[PDB]
Amino acid sequence: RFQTCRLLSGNVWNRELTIIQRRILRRLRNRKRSIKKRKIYPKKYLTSYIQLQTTRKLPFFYGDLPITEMHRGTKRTSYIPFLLNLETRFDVIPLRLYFLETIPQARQLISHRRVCVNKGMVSITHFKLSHGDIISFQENNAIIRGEEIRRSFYKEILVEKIIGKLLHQPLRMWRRSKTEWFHLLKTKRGCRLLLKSRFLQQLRSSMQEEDLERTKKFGSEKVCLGSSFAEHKRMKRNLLKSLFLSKRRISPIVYNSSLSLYSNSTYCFASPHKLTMKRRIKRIELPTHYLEVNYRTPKAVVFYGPNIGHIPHDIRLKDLNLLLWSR
Amino acid sequence: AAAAAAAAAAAAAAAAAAAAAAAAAAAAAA
Amino acid sequence: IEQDNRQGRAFVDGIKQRMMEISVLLKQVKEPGARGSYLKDSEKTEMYRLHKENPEVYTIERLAKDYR
Amino acid sequence: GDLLSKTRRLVGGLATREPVWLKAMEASPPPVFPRSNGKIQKIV
Amino acid sequence: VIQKLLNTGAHLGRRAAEHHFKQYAYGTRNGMTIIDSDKTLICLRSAAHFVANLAHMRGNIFFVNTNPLFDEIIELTSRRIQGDSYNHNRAMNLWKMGGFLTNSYSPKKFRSRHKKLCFGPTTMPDCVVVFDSERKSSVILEASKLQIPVVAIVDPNVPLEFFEKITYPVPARDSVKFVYLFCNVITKCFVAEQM
Amino acid sequence: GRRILNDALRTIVNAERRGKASVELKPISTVMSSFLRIMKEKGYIKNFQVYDPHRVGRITVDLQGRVNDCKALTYRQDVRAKEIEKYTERTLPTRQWGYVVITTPDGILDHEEAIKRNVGGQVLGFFY
Amino acid sequence: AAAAAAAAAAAAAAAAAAAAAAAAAAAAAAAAAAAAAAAAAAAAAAAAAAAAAAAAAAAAAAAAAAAAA
Amino acid sequence: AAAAAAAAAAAAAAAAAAAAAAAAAAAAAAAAAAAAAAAAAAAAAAAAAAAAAAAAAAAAAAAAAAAAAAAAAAAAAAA
Amino acid sequence: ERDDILLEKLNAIDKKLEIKLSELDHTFGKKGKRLEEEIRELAEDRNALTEKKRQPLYRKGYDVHVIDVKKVCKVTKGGRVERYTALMVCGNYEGIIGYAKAKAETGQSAMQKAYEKCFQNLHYVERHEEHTIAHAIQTSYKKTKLYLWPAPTTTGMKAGRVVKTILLLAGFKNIKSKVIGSRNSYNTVKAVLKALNAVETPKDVQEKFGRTVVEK
Repeated sequence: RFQTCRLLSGNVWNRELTIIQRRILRRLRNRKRSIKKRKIYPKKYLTSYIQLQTTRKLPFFYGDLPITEMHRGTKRTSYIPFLLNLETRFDVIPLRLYFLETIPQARQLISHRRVCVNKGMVSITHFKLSHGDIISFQENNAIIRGEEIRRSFYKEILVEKIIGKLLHQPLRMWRRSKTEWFHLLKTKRGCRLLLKSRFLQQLRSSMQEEDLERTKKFGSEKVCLGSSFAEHKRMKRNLLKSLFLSKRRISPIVYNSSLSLYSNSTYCFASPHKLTMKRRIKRIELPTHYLEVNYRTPKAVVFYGPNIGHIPHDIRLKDLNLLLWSR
Repeated sequence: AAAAAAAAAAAAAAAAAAAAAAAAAAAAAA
Repeated sequence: IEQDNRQGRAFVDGIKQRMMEISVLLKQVKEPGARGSYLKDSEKTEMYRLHKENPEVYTIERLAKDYR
Repeated sequence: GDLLSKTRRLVGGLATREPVWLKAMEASPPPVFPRSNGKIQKIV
Repeated sequence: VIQKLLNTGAHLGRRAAEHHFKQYAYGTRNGMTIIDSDKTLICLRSAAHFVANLAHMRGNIFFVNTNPLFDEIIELTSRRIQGDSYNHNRAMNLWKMGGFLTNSYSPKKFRSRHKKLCFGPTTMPDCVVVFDSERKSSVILEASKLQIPVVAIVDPNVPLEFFEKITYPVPARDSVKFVYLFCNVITKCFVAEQM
Repeated sequence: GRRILNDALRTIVNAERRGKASVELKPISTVMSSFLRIMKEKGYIKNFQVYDPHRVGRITVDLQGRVNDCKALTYRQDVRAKEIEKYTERTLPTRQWGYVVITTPDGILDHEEAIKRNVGGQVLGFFY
Repeated sequence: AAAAAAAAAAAAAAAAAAAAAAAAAAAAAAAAAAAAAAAAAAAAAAAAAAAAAAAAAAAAAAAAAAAAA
Repeated sequence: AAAAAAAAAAAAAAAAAAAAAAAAAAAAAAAAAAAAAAAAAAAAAAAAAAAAAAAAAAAAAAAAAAAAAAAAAAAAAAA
Repeated sequence: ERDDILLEKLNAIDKKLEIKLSELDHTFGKKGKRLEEEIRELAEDRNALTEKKRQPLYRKGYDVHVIDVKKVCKVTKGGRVERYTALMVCGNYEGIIGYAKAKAETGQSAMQKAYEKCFQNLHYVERHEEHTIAHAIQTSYKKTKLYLWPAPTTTGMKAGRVVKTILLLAGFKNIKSKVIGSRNSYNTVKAVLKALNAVETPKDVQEKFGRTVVEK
C-alpha cells in the first residue's frame, strides 16, 4: 500500500501512481527523504533507524511474512534464512523472479490452482526446492499465462520502458497518450516482429555506451591503460624520436598524425566519468543462477541455488551491510 | 617547423589537461 | 617509412574503442568468478542439436566447456 | 606503536598524509644499544 | 678513533650520576660517570645524517636554546645557515616561552612594545633540535604530542617522560668544560650539502 | 605443580617487563630446566645456562624480550591427548596462540608435540 | 643544438605536465599486466581471477578514500 | 658538439625507456611466475617502479654490451 | 588550489614579517609614529594567519568518512550554569577509527564543535579479513573491561550499541564482543580503542621467526 511508502519515506512499489500520488511522492521523497537522509548526524540511533527501515522494506518485498520472526526462529542474526527462503519459498520467490507479482496474485495460486513440480502438485505455498526440480504450470494455466507472460515481457519491459527514457521530462500527461498509441501498436503480432527489427538497435548502442560509462566508474580506463601501457609510450616514442631525427637535429604530416592520434590516445584513456545524468532506469536481472524456462510453455526446472550479491534488493549495499554483514 | 610541432604538443597536451581538470571541477559539484 | 608504419599502428590504437569493451567483459568475468554472456538461446538450441545428433562425441564436458 | 613505526603504519594504512621527515627518519634510525641490566660497574 | 681521542679531550664522557639509563656508562669515578663515547659518536652519526637528509627536502628546523652559554656558538648558525632567518634567530634568542607550537596560530596581538620583543612566528617545524637542561620542556611535550621528531642533548638527568618520547638522543653530557664547540659539526652539515 | 616453578616463571616475566636482560634463579629443578628449554626453542628466550647439575642449585637465564606472561600451574589436573583441542581454548587469546604445556611419560611436551604423538599427562603452564 | 634544446624544454614540459596532471598509473599498471598475462585458461585461471578480485579492492578503496577530495 | 647533442639525447631517451620498461616487465614476470599472489603483487610491482629493479636490468644490458663487443671484436680481429 | 592559497597566505604573512620586523628593529626614538602602523598591520596579520587553522572547519580538515555522536549536560553552580558536552566518532568502513570530545553551550553547537575535531588524533585498526578481527582478546580501561571473539563470516555483529557503532563502521562484520563492568558510554569508547589497538595480527606475531600459516 502507498501509505507504507509514505511511512518508509520513499517508494514501496505501489502500482499505477495516480496524479496526486505523483505530487505527494515528489514532495515526500525529495523534501523528507533528503532532509532526514541528507545531512543530520542524529544520535537518534541512526543504526536502529536504518534497521527499522530495512526490516520494514523487506516484508512487502516478500508479501507479508514477519522477517524479524524469521531472524528469531534461528539464533543467528541473518543471511542464512535469507539465502534459504530465497533458495525457495516456491511461490513468492520463484514465481515472481520469473513471471508474476509475488503478492497474493502469485500466492493463492498454489492454494487453488496448480503448478505441478516434476508433474507433481506441491500446494503448500512455502516449499523449499533445490538441485533438480522441474517447475511446470498446468495446461489450463498455460492457455492464459503464456499470453500473460508475453504481455508482461513486452507491455511491461518494452512498452513501459520505451515510453520511459524518452517522451518524458516536460509532460507525463503526454506519455499518457503516447502509451495509448503504442498500446494500439502493440495490439499487433506483426508489429511485434517489426519492433524486434526496428531502431531499438540504436537504443541498445546507447545502452552499451551508458554501461561503458558506469564501467569507467571505477577504473575500467585504468586497466585499459595498464593493458596498453606500451602503445601510448610507443606513440610518444614515434613523436619525440621522429622529432629528434627528422628535424631539430613527411615531417609536418608525421607531426599531424602523431599529434592527433597521441592526444586522442590520452583523451580516450583518461576521460574521468562525466556522469551528470538526468535519471537512471533499471534492468530486470533475470536469474541464471537458476535455469531458464521453456518460455513457450512454462517448464523452468532449477539447476542450482542462489548467491547473495545478485538479488533484487530495493536497498543499497548499505543498511544491508548492517543486516547481512557480508563482503 | 618541428619546433612549432613541439610547442604544439605542449599546447594540445596542456589544453587537454586543463579541460579535464575543469571537467572534474564541475563533476565535483554533484 | 618507419614513420608511416608508426602512424598506421598509432591509428590502430586510436580505433581501439573496443579494447575498452573487452576489458569490460574480462573485469566482469573477474567480478563473481562468472562469464559475461547469455548464450542467447541460439547456442542452447544449437547445443541441443549438436548433442542430439552426436551423443557419442559431444559429452557434457565437450558441450558445457564449449558454451562455458 | 613506537614514534618511528607508529607513523609508518599510520601513513601506510593511509590515516594521514606523509610527513616531510619520513624518508630521512627511516634513513637515519635512532642509535639503539644492547639492553643491559643495572649495576653501573665501579671502574678503577 | 682519533675522534674518540678528541671527544675524550672534550671533557665530555664524564658527568655526575643523576641517571635513569645505564645502557651508556662505561663505569664511574665517584664524582663522574663515564658514558660510552663510541655510542656518543654513533648517536651523532645517526642524527646528523638525519638532518643532512631532511635537508634534501629542505624542511624547517627551528633550533631551541635557553641557557645562553652556547648563545654565540649557536648564533653562528640558524642565520644564513639552516633556517637562514637572523630575525627568527632573534625570536630564538628570546623565545620558547608562551603558547607554543600547538596553539601556534594564536592571536598574541597585544604588543605594547615597551622593552619587550613579542615575536610570535608560525610555521610547522618538521624536526626540532634543542640543547639546554629543563626549562624548555614545553617544546618536548608539544613535539611528542604533534608527532614532531626531536634531537636533544640528554644528561644522566632526564625523567623517563622525556627520555622515552624523544627520539634521537645525543647523550653528549656537557660537564666540567661546560659549553664547548659542538654545533660546528651540524655547521659542516646542511652547508656544502644541499646540491 | 610446585611453587618454585611459579616463582621462576614470574621472576622471568617481571625481569622482562622491568627491562633487565640477564637474571639468575637460585632454587633450580628438572621440570624447570625442561620448561626454560621449551620456551627457548619455541623462541621466547636467548640462553638458559644451568650451572650446577646437583646438590647446589643455580641457573642463569639471559632473555630476549618477548611477551611471556606464562603462569605456572599449582593445582594438578589430568590432561588426556584428545582433550587439548578444547582445553587449550582457555588460554588468553583463546583462538590464535599460546602453548599450553603438558607433561608426559615421554618427556615434557607442548600441546603441538602432544597432539602429534597422541600422548597425555598433566598441564603445567601457559604462554602469553 | 640550442633550437633542439628549446624543443627539449618543450618535451620536458609535455612530460612533466603529463605526469603531474594525467598519469593515472601507480598500480593499474600491475593490475592490467596481470589481466593481460591472464590471456588464457588453466589451473592458473581461477587463481588469476581471484588474484584480480582481491587486488582490485586495494586500488578501488585506496583511490576513493586516499586524498584529493 | 653542435647539431649532435639531440642525437645522444634521443639515444638515451629510447634506451632508457625500453630498459626500465623491460626491467619492470622482468620483475613482474618473475613475480607472476612464482607467486605475486594477492597484494604482494602490488607490493613487488610498485617496488619495481619506485625502488629500482631496473638498475640490475641495465647492468645486464651493459654486460651484454661488453660481452658482445668482445665477441664481435675478436671475430673481426680474426678477420 | 590548496597550495595556491597556502603560499598566498604565506605571501601575506611574509609581508607581515617584513614590515613588523622593520618596525621592531626600530626600537630607538619617538614612540607613536611607528606604533600606529604596528597595531594596524599586526591586527591584519591576526586576521590572515588565523585563517590557516580556520580552514579545517568545513571543506578540508573534513574527509568523506562517516561520524556518530554522543552528548551529556555538565554543570557549574555559580548561579545555575548549564552547558553541554559531546563526543564524536569518525570511521570509514576500512578502519581508521578516530574520535573526539568537546563542549559547547547547546547541543547542535557541541555536535558541531566536535564535527571538525573528530578528524584529528586518528588511530588505524587492522581488520583481518575485511569482515572480522584477528583473534580473541581481553582489554580493560580503568573499570570497564572488554572481550573480543571473532566469528565465522556469517553470524554477524553481536555487540551492544556504543560498541556496535564502532565495530560497524570500522569495517567488521562478524565480531562477537562482551563489555562488562561499568555500563558507561565514554569508557566503552576508548575501551574499544584501547582494545582494538591491542590485537597483534600474524603480521605482528612475525616479531620472531616463523611464518604463521592460516590452516588454509
